Amino acid sequence: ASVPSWPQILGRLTDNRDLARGQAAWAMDQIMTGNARPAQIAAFAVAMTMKAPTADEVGELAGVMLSHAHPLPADTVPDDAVDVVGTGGDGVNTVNLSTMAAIVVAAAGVPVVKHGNRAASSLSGGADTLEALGVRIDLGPDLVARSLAEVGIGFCFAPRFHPSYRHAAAVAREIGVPTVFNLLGPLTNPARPRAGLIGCAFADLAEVMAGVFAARRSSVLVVHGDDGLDELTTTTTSTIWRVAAGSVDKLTFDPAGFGFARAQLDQLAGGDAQANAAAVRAVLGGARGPVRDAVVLNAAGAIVAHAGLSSRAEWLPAWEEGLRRASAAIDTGAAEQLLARWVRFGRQI
Amino acid sequence: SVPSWPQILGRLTDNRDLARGQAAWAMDQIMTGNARPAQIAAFAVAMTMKAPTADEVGELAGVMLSHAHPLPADTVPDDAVDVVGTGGNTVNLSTMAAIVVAAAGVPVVKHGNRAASSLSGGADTLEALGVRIDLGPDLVARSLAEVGIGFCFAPRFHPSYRHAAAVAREIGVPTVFNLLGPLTNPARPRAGLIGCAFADLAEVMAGVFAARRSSVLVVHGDDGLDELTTTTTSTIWRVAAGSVDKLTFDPAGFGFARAQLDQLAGGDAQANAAAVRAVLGGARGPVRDAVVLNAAGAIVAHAGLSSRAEWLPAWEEGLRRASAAIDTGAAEQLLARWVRFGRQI
Repeated sequence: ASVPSWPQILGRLTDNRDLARGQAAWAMDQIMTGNARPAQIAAFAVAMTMKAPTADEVGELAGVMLSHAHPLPADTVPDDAVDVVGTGGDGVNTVNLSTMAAIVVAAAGVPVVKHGNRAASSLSGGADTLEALGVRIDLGPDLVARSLAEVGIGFCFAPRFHPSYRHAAAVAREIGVPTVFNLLGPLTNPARPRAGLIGCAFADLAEVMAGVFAARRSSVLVVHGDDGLDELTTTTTSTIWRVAAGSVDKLTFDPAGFGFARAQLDQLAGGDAQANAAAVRAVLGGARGPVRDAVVLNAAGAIVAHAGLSSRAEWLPAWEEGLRRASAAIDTGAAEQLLARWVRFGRQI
Repeated sequence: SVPSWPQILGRLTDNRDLARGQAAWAMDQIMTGNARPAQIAAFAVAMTMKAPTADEVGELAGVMLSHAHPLPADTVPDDAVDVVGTGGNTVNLSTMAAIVVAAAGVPVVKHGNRAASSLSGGADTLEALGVRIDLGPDLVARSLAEVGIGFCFAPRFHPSYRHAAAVAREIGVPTVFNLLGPLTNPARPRAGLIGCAFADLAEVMAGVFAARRSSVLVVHGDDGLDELTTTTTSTIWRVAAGSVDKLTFDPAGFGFARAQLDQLAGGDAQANAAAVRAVLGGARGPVRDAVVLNAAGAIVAHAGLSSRAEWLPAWEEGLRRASAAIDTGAAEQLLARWVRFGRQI
């Protein structure tokens, strides 16, 4: 078990056994060093999924991946930097909402460092919508570092930071269905921010994700809409896994308690890049309604997660602080301004 | 029934049985070169981990057989048998038992490949005995008429499965594809002794056979051999009249002494050939026992085609015929005729 091989690992997996410590790691390190055949890649990716990954296993996959990633330059990522992202819906996305909450959070003064890919890739999306807004998404360590210090936000394009993952990515594309690899995006942010709002379509995988962040002592809300959204929803309650101090705390959450009127799922989903970018422009310019509401809400969440790093402040007041700051970042036009600053940045860069 | 790979792989990774026809579509894509290696691999693995149904594996085998080169019309006797394991190898045992069964006058048509393939092995041992393994449909048919035995070389009869085969080799562990060898014999014999190393899947295998109205014994040694063992009991799934009957078989019931697993499994293709020669030549020992035993079973499966159909007396007949086929020199001589046949074609 501690002297690993592909047949040993896949066989343990096809036998529906949890992997021994280090096996997932060695599996990933092979795939990352060019020493795995496409069939071994696919077979590992698929079996890992069906067996039901563990926090340990996923943790090992994400760690190995980070060990090969390009870092950001030393001391350029603030210690309180946050991520805002969903691992993607069934065939759906909410990158409209997560893009808008990313921007709202940054404008409120919290450093946001994102990580993603263009659509229909196992590393999370978001790249295309940002490109449709005019954001230069493909920047090296140094300029992402500069973007984050100059604008208050940066985006780590996965192709650029995880080149050694190309083989896994191409295989993820051909399999053309979500695997355990689809979990990796929020756990493989190269800037390694210690906090975030992390949205997930699947409750079981969400709790495995909560577990991975807990081992890292991150302050994160892993959020699943009980309507299935990979975000805090306003159509109904959400489940939150509150990661903090190295433990997970599963909560039911309801935005009505904060004055959010109920909405209908299909008002929220989002669409392709151009569609998302029009709604970003619309909402950041003051368009009221349920999309805005969900953005303010998920931006609050990220802000609460931020609160959890250097504080053990109360749940309810941290949320009230979250909603006010997020609301004000939109209504003052600071979020709209931040996007135009973000767009100018790429063109001066 | 308007299928696609994301639809099939998503349903599989959801732990769901496929809808009727999806496995066939997936296999048919795999066989006509239209599947990506990653898709082949994912299908094969997902299918395994979900637990394949008899319908599913039936559809896979059905599709393979619809793409295969057939033997010429009227060249495979109605009662021809297969003698084969899915592989663990007992190629030593299946080979000898094959030759024994043929010598006793039951027509044998085998199907295999060289070592480690997902479609069964066995062709290395035969090459080593001087048997010509790479014969087209017409010469296999004639071997079967003249010699009493034929061997269908997988590459030769399932050329479109080369994409699946290679992916099988690459992922390097058993999957549902490891069942297909015994179910895709191009000569389509209706009876046989079918060894399966994986106890879970043996039953699924039996189901496929039954759906096709075969008379087979799917056998799994309770020590893990994909033949009837003599080290302990075996599980037999007895296929007949379209139904499956699960029994435990004990060789002690027929006076077979207990062996030890090291004494029984095979080895090198040269090593297997040497043992083939010793056993057909009269060597007594655990290997001979296991051979007699596996031929008997094939002859029992044969009996079972035409519904005389009584278990014990079928087995004492089977056992007499096997032992006599070795003891009279008929098995030794049959192989020599097989070797001579290839030399003169």
